[PDB]
Formats: sequence, structure tokens, C-alpha cells
Amino acid sequence: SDTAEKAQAIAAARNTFARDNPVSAGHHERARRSMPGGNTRSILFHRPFPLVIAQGTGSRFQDVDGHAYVNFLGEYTAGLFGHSHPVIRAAVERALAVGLNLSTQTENEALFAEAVCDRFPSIDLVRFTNSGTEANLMALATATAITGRKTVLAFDGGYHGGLLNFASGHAPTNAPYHVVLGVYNDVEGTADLLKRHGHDCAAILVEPMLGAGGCVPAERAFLDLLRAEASRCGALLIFDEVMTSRLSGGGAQEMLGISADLTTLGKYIGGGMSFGAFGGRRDLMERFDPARDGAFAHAGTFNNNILTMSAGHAALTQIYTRQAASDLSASGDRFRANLNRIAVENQAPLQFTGLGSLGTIHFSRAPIRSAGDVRAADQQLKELFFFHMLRKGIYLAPRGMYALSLEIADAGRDAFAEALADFIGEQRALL
Amino acid sequence: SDTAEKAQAIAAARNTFARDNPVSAGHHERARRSMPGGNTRSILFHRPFPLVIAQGTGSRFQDVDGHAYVNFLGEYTAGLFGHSHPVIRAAVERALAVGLNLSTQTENEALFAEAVCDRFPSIDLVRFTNSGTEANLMALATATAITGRKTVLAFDGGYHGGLLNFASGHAPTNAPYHVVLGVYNDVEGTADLLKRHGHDCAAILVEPMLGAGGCVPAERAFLDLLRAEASRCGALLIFDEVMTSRLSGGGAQEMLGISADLTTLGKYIGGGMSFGAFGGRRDLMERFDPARDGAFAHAGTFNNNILTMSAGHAALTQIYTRQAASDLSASGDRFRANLNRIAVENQAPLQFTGLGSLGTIHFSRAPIRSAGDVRAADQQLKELFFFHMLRKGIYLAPRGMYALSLEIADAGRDAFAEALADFIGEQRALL
Ligand SMILES: Cc1ncc(COP(=O)(O)O)c(CN[C@@H](CC(=O)O)c2ccccc2)c1O
Ligand SMILES: Cc1ncc(COP(=O)(O)O)c(CN[C@@H](CC(=O)O)c2ccccc2)c1O
Repeated sequence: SDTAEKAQAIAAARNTFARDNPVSAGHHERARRSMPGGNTRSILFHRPFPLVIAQGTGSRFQDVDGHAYVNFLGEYTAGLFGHSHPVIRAAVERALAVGLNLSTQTENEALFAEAVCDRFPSIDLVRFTNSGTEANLMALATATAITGRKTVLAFDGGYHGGLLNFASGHAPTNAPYHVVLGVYNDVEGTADLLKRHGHDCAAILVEPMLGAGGCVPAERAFLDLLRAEASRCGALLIFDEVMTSRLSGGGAQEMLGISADLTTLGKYIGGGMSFGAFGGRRDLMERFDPARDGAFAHAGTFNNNILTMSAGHAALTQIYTRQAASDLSASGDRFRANLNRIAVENQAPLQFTGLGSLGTIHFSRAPIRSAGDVRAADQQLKELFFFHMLRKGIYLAPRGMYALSLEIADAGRDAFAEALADFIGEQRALL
Repeated sequence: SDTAEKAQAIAAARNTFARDNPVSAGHHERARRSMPGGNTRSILFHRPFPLVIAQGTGSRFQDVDGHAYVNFLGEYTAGLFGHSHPVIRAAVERALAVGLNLSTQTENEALFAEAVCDRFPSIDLVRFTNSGTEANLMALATATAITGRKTVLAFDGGYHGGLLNFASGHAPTNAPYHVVLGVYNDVEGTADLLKRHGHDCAAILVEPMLGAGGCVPAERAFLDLLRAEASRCGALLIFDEVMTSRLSGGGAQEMLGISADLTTLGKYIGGGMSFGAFGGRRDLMERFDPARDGAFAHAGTFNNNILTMSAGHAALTQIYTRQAASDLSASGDRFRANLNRIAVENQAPLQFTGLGSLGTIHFSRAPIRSAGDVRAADQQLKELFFFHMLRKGIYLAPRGMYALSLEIADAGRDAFAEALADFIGEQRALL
């Protein structure tokens, strides 16, 4: 499906971006001297070079060349509060007043843990980590240590952190858990794998919607299979809700009425501060009670850091309440529906998939149900879309994902929709 | 070596602590409802229950019962700046002004990376993570992916993070890397292991001084063996300098004139914000250049977060300069020497081991060279010491470790020394 016409368009788009952004280009050359590819977070890199941002307030930011954008990326769902939320700021100020690096417990960690347990229906007890990666690693540590088993079932296209990256199948850098990969949403194939491996299965690890892998919702039949089979064979079902937890007050599990044995959390819950968490069934999580004989150990210098504890409690109780989550997801559904309406109205061979305030463009009108479907959609048009949106002052992920923050308003949503319509018109010959 | 007299003393000490701290006791009972054992960082727990701290400024903090302490723990070496450092505060303010969760690169990450590369002599390129745990996992990911080998040599008593905890040998929660454990400082035994396993050795992972494992310096012969054997067999030598990096401007490697292939960093370098890093030889780290064919992936939501980037650059360039590191280590050496002088003057069967500003008490006058030596020292007296120091308004780790912050001054050092002398006098019958 790769064509020379599209490759020529991409070359032209990259060239225009380069010409537009010489200050960012200068930054990149300098950054390469201290970091591999001038990079410390792989997903931030794109050709010909990434933007460097100077400053941002609310939903807007400005690059080092002075161009302004509305930020539709929202820190891959962590940046729910925009760039300068006054309640987050107040929480940071309160944290400084309590004191940094106090080397001890404060009440703030307990208050934050209570806020998490209150709203997530399957989390009876929780522990905080410093990232979604650590949360998922600790969930696997819990499952393997409790069951004494080695096999982990996960899914092709699934992303669970820097050491558990299955976005393109097995990565040589992944931690060497014995992972068997299924096809997302594939009931019969997955049922077969669970017949074969169920006996040695410590855990099933699954996102209720592929996040990085394309905003691909799980189907109920698929999740029902995993819940029934985990219970049958004695594996722990782990829902990775690092992204999906935002979709309702109680995440995907509240929406579905399906409870995982363990749940991992990340992104926005710490108020935009470093954050992850793992929690779940009381009888599983109690294995970490340090007063218990044979307790599992889980240290971590910054687990209880005052900034995350303070900003996280503010995030859940003062800003993104359960009602706020319902409201934002409804807003996101209307937004996604409008984008899809624009595509249909214009006979465009594209769609936006997702749930609530999360969505990704795919250049296909086939059902998008697994990693294979995402990969089969037109990747060249996806790149062209990214550069087009940038030229229109709209910033979203290179991979075509948006994650609406609470600061996105009518003006931003209107601008996105108009820019989409303009893309369809201007790139008609390639569509 | 356990006696009933010491057990009775411990029971009495725990009872006195409980009576002194009923508000902390009340907090603990509530915390148990949301976190396993009311805990989110295992090392913070101790019997009968841990203190809850209300507030701190500089080197001092106050518990929820109103008692004041000087903080000699210093966040297990991360809390180098005390509780309210004005330069860290200024950096946090600057970070808020730049904007939170900007979803893009800023110049701040490059400036911070430059500061790291400038002072650490074996780090040609660096990438930031969210914890020392992630840094060490990524170092192992790098070594195994580059070499195509599976075996990792590490050491009994070694601590490399929540998924790489060898403090008490193999932990069932550890990530399932194929780890072979040697005895720290054991040249002949380790040489034997490297003859057996060298061919399949992806990495040797070692702290230049056991940190959590007792502030036990590595001997030069031991480190020379590892450097020679890693080079001979093609394994990557990884120095875990998460704690030791503070000991000079260029960490232990500058002090030793031995260069590791990869170095991991953590703790204070991010200004007390969430932080880890892995760096090392250019040709190894370039494998992460995202523009390269077959690049290794290393994402992480908070890797480049503006608070860590800002406070970290301030930490290294405005506060804890290379000269500041030399000065603090010299201060720490004088402090440790004074503690040891007090022990010798009083014929006390105890010593403080360590380097620079890091030290741990051991109730033995035997050489402390490996995990076995630390474990063989009197553990009951160690517990008694912790409670004694608390009663004197001096806070250090339950395990008897201090990590001097830049805010520790004459008054605090004098109080510690006097409290040590008082312990020796008051507990004479047990010594
Ligand atoms: C579903 C999911 N689970 C875990 C993670 C890991 O969380 P941390 O990044 O906090 O360790 C993630 C992270 N998604 C982001 C990470 C980023 O660098 O923004 C990501 C990763 C790869 C591609 C796109 C986005 C999840 O999403
Ligand atoms: C030498 C060393 N390497 C790695 C780590 C892991 O760093 P993170 O805690 O940032 O993931 C550490 C951590 N040491 C502390 C952790 C804490 O919770 O304070 C620790 C752990 C266990 C016992 C005592 C101190 C290293 O020290």
C-alpha cells in the first residue's frame, strides 16, 4: 500500500517542518551530544527531528521557534490538568510546606491511598510506585510469587512499560518473564493458548483498551473469556488501567462490571507528578504487609514522595472527581463522534477509534480490533496527518493519538475538527 | 548471640516508643485500611509501628506527636538538600513557569544530561528514568540485548531496586533474570564463578559499596577482578552508583580510577525529585538512538518530567558541585572517624563502616567485608540503638544507616556523637 506519491508527500512535509523549525533543529544537534539521539524517552523522537517546547499554560504551548499549538496529546493521558492547573500548583505549594525528602511516612500517603481505594471498585488495598512500568512489574512479581508459576499471557500490540513492551511483539530489551503472546480480541485463539498454558499461568496481563497500540477497545466476549479462564486455571487476571482508569470514576472495571484480581494504575492519578500504582484483592495485596511472616518486599525511594502524594490526592478529590470523569468521557465521545461524522460526510477512508476522551486516527474503514488491524492501516497517511495538524497549530501524537485534557475547550475542539476537514480536502488525491 | 536480656530491653524500648507516640499509632491503624500494613515503601515499616512525620524544614522534622528530630537518614541518600532547600524551591518554581506535562522535549532535559555527562567520567551519554530500580533494569536490558547472553553476576547483600533485591539472597519477587550470586569482596570465589559462567555472562552488576547491605566498601582487588574479567569474557561491567555517585564529583569511579561499561544513578541527582539514570560508553548507549536502524526502545511517561529536569540541573550545578561533593565527603570522613574514636575510647564492641558522608553502625569489631559479616553482627543491639537515638531526637535508619545531608551542621553532629556516647554508657551491661 506504500506509494511513491505518498513518500514524496512525506518528504515534502518533513522538509516544510524542518524549514519552519530551525531553532528546534539546532537544539537537536546539541542534545545528541549528551543523550542517544538527543533523546531520553523514545516516543518523543520523530523525523526529521522533534520539536522542542519552550513554555506552556493551560492547553497551549509554544515551541522554541515561537509557534503556538493546542496540546491534544495531553502527555499520553497523564497530562489531564493542562500545563498550569491552579489546584495542582496549590498542591505542589502545600507539599513544599510539608517538606521534601522527609525520609518517613506522612499522613498524605494514607489520604491518597484512601482516595484511590474509594473510587476503584476492585482495589481493596494499593501500593504506589514511580511509574506504570514499575506498577506492572510489581503486579507480575505478585502473581508469580503467589502462584509459584512462570508463564504470563499477554497480547500482541500490548504495552505495559519499558520492560514489558509487546507493541511490536517480543522486544529483546523486555524483562525475561516467560511471556506467551495472543492476538487481542481473538477469543478462539486465546482460548486455545489458555488450554495449552493455563496450568503454568501466573497471570493474564491485559489493557481493557490498547493504548499505545491504537486506542483499540477490548470486546466484552474477549474480557469475559480472560476472567473465566483466569479463575478456572488459578492465574491472576491483571487489568492494566494505566490509561483506561480515566474512562469512568472507577475506570474500565466500573464500566464493564468485570473485576480483575490486580489492577495497575498510572498517568494522571498523581496529579501529573511521577506516579504508578498496583492494587487489587485484599488477600493478594496483604502479602505486602511488612508485619507479616514471609512478607514480600517492595521498597522504592520515591514511592511515597510528598509531591505525588499531595498532587495525587488533589487530582482525585478536587479536580477529576468521579463526576468529572463521566463528564470528560461524554465530551470525548461527542468529540470522537464528530470527527467520525466529518470522515463519513466526506467519504474519507479514515476513522477514529477509542473510548471516552481517548482516540487514535486509523487510515482504514475496516474494523480495528487487534494489533494486526492497526498495522495494516495506511502508515504513510498517518505521518502526513501529524505534520498537517502541526501546521494548523494542533499538536497530537506522531502516531495519531489524542488524550483530551480538562483544559481542552470549544475553540480547541472546533480547530481540530476544521483541521481534519482541511486535511481531507487538501489530501483528496492521496485518499 | 540472641539473649533474653536483650529481648527484654527491646520489648521495653518498643513499649516506650509506643507510649511516646500514640498519635502515630492512631495513624497506623487508619493507614492499614488502604495500604498493606499501612505501608507503600517496605523499608519505612518498623515495629511496633513507624513514626508519621508532620512537617520538616532544613535538617529537622517533627512527628505527629510533636517531637522534633534531626534527620540523619536523609532519604537513604536522596535527601541531600534537607527538607526545604531554597535553590531546589527556586527550581520547582522555574519548572512550574515552564509548564507541567508539556508532552514534548524541553531544553531542560538536554541541560541536565550535559550536567550529568560533565561530571561522571565514564558516562558519555545518559538516559533518565524514574527510579534507581528502572535504571538498573534498563542497564540489564542493555547488557542482555547487546550481548545476546542471559547470565548476570551479582552479589549477596547487593540491592539494585524493587525487582533486583539480593539483600537476603534471591527474592521470589525479583524479575527472573538468570542471576548468579557471589560473595561481596570474595576474590577467589568470584574468580571461580566467572570461570564457570563468564561465557554466558551478559553483565556483572555491583555497587562500589554495599548501601542498603551495610555501607560496606568494595576492596580494590575485588573491583579489579571484575573489571579484568568482564573485559576478558565480554560481559558488561555495570557499577550501580545509585548511592555511591555522591562520594566525589565523579562518584566512586573518579575515586578509584576504574571505569564501568555502564553506570546507574539515582537518589539526590534529580534534586530530590523522582529520578534515576543509566549511562556509560558511547558505543553501548548509542543503541538507544531512535534514528538508528534496530534502535532499542526506552519510553517512560515521566522520564523527562520538568520538575526532575529543573531541580536536577540545579542540584548538580548550583548546589552539590564537584567541590561540594569533595567537601561533604571529607566532613563525613571526619564525622565517621569521630564516631569510631568514641567507640574505641569507650571499649565499645561496635564500629561505623562506610565512605564519605555515608555510614552504618555494626555491633562487631570484626572486619565488615561481606553480607555475611553484616548479618553476623549483633542485630538486637542494632534495634536498641535505633530507639535510643530516637529518644535523643536523632533520626536515622532502623538498620543504623545515616546519609549526611548538606544541612547537617555542628549542632547535629555534636548531638549524634553525644547520643552515641550516652548509648555506650547506658547500655554497658549489654555490651
Ligand atoms: C497501558 C500502559 N501501561 C503501562 C505504561 C507504562 O507507564 P510508564 O510510562 O509511566 O512507565 C504505559 C505508558 N504509555 C506511554 C509511555 C510514555 O513514554 O508516554 C507510551 C509508551 C509507548 C508508546 C506510547 C505511549 C501504558 O500506556
Ligand atoms: C544501590 C541502590 N541501587 C538501586 C536502588 C533502587 O533505587 P529506587 O529506590 O529509586 O528504585 C537503591 C535504593 N535504595 C533504597 C530504596 C528506598 O526505598 O529508600 C533502599 C532499599 C532497601 C533498603 C534500604 C534502602 C539502591 O540503594
